[PDB]
Amino acid sequence: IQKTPQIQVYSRHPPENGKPNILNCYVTQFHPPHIEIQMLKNGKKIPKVEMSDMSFSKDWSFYILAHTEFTPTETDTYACRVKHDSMAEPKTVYWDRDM
Amino acid sequence: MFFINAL
Amino acid sequence: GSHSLRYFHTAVSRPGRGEPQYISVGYVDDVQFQRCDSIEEIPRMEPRAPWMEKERPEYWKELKLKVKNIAQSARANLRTLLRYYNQSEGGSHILQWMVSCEVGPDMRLLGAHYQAAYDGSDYITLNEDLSSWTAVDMVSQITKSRLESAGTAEYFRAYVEGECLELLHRFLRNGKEILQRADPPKAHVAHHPRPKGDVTLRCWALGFYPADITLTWQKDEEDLTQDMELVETRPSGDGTFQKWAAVVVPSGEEQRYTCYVHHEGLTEPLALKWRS
Ligand SMILES: *[C@@H]1O[C@H](CO)[C@@H](O)[C@H](O)[C@H]1NC(C)=O
Ligand code: NA
Repeated sequence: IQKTPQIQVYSRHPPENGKPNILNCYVTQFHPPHIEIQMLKNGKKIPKVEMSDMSFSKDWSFYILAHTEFTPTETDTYACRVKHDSMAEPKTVYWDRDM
Repeated sequence: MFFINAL
Repeated sequence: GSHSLRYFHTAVSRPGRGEPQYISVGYVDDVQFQRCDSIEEIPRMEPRAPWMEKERPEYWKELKLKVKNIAQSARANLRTLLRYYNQSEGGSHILQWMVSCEVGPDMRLLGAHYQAAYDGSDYITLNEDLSSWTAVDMVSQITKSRLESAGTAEYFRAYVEGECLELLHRFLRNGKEILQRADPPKAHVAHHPRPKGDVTLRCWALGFYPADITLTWQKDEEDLTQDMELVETRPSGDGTFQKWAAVVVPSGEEQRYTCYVHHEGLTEPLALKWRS
């Protein structure tokens, strides 16, 4: 089979401008397991992104968590960019402080 | 940590 | 109340450069305790939960040999499955299986599971009785026939009643503080005006363990199942989980709407409205 990733970008704790936090990119519902995940701040790749081990659910689809430290502010933009073989091109999802 | 040969 | 030891195994026949030919992750309930893999035939193991620091060196030496033997066996099985499914030699194919055992509150065994998938689809399943198998097609029927003639489920039951039970008992004891617990959700309703004059109501639940939860919106006397946007439950990264559910509603009617939260850590369903 082939299954397309679902992507969620969100903070560990409710965000407050100026206070350190953790930014999560949770990618689920994909098959096969090869996947490429990057995170970006203000248009620059973030080098220090931690990756959990990959696992899978009872329907056999895989899931993984990437995360990095961040400090939200009123102007800084954050994104997670994902590429999987089910996709012709990468997909970028921006962090939204309300979701 | 267990595996059964399918064939 | 019950507890489970669960392993999630993956083997890949032509992994990318640097990628594992074999990887497995082990959990107790919703907490990961280790990673095992084999990359270019070198086995590696890493702990992921703090109680694993209490394991003796003999645990890891035995585990290393299991990893080498399983990876070799899964590789051989991928080679046979390619032939039986009349597939070409160039592509990469995927073998997955799940192994678990389950105990009740009093640590009594309640059941176990062995289930396998090829290329993301069910292949064979061990039944409730831990003696017969369920196949999906004629290839897996051959597997079933051979397993039942050989009596091979006997040796899985011996694993369940031996090493699976031993580890679940020891991990529940050494990890009691982390594993024998329920953290209830901390829940609130957020309010977001939209450029067209209506409003988004977003019901949040944070900081709960275990992961299983239900969030529902309800209108006075009207069902909102098709109306709400519900995100898949997600890890916060600190050992707790979060989720939200949202509905779009007309300005001025926000008090017609109610969010209900159901979780193991609550005494009863929690009911929330937008406070203002
Ligand atoms: C593979 O081909 C052989 C010979 O044509 C056939 O007997 C067998 O059923 C095929 N396998 C599957 C899974 O269809
Ligand atoms: Na046998």
